[PDB]
Parts: sequence; structure tokens; C-alpha cells
Amino acid sequence: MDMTVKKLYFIPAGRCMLDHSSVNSALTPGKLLNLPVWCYLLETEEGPILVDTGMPESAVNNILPKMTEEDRIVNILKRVGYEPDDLLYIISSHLHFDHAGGNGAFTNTPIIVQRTEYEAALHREEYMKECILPHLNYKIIEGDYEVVPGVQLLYTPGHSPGHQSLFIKTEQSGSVLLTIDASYTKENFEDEVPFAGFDPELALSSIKRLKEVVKKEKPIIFFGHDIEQEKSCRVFPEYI
Ligand SMILES: [Zn+2]
Ligand SMILES: [Zn+2]
Repeated sequence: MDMTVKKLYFIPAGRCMLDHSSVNSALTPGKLLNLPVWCYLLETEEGPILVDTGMPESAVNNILPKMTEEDRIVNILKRVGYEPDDLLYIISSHLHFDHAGGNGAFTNTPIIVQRTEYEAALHREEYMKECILPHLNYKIIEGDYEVVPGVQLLYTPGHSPGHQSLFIKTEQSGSVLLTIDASYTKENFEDEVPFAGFDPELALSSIKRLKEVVKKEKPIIFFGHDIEQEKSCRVFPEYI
């Protein structure tokens, strides 16, 4: 039997303001939403694994990032009690600025990223250099992938060219699906309400596949940028 994740920690990593049409493509532009940015820390038998790394330090006190010094991944690292080199793996759901802005902090740890995301970040205009530094220890994968027992990546392209979501089994909670940006909000997922993405058609098929996973596994699901779900989540220092 595969080991489960001992602890899954949800870690607030600042906020980002967007037009409300980002979460529902049918909404009339001109109203702001202030969305939560997340990273997640997984304590496993082989060691700690970090999913996403927050926003670039250039966003501190500066799409409108709402980021303070506290939200920098290394200050997050300080609060969880780890140095960058303690991490077994970094997992990048994708290389958008609110998910990979802290990547440069990890220069030894393998950073798991989808080939289509990595290759897109080398060429596409929307990618900030902070998110695609050339000499990090990239572990480039393609498609679904087991990172360690209890931690699996589901390839969910659409929102970005190589976006990936997480399927985890934890000791306390059992099966957990972290959609990340494969669905910002519950309704993007359940009701297939269209939202901001590189390839909405592909995003929809990725949602459909996640639905097949949900039918089989009946996991608890946590969405990428959901202000309604946000405050009822147990967050660091609590875990699930
Ligand atoms: Zn994104
Ligand atoms: Zn995002």
C-alpha cells in the first residue's frame, strides 16, 4: 500500500486583484475581485514537498498583486520552518506569476513542471522571467505523474499550456483534489462556468477529465482562487 501524505498544509501567499470577468467570462468588465493566492506544503515520508511558490518579490508593495514582505516564499519558508534545500521537490502547477514567482529561491531542489508549460514559459509574453529562470534544477515531465506515494499530478492543460492539478491522499482526510487554476471557483468546475485561460476548450476537457476522477474517487476538492471557500479552509499551522 502506498503511504499517504502525513500533513497537507494550506498556506496563504498574498492576494491578487482581477476584473470579475476572470472567474466568469459572461460578467460585464468593470468590477474588481480580490482573489487568494495559495501554496501548499506536503509532509511525506521521503520529505517535505512544496506546491507553488507565490508571487515575485517585484510584486511586494507594487492584474494588481496585493503582496507584502510576509508573502515572499522565503518568509513563508521561515514560518513553516524550512530552508529551500530542505524541500524534497517543488511542484509548479504552472508558471503564471502567482504560482512560480518564488521559484528562484530553490536552486537545488528539483522543480517538477510540465514540458508544455516549461516550453511555453520560454517563449510566451505573459511569462515573467522570475518564473522561468534558466538554471534551476527542472524536472520536466509530460502528462500524469506520481511524485511520491500519496502525491499525484493530473495533467490539466487549458488555463495555461501545461497546467497541472494535484490528487493527494492524506492520513487525516483521505483523497483530496487541488484543482489549482483548472477551476478558480466551485462553479467553474461543477457548473462549467467559463473563466480566464489560454485555451478554454482544452480547459473544459480538463474539467471533464477531473470529473471522471471525482466520480471514481469522491475526493474533497479545493479550488484555485475561490473567495467563498477560502475562509473555511484549515490553514497553516493547521493541516488536513
Ligand atoms: Zn494561472
Ligand atoms: Zn492563479
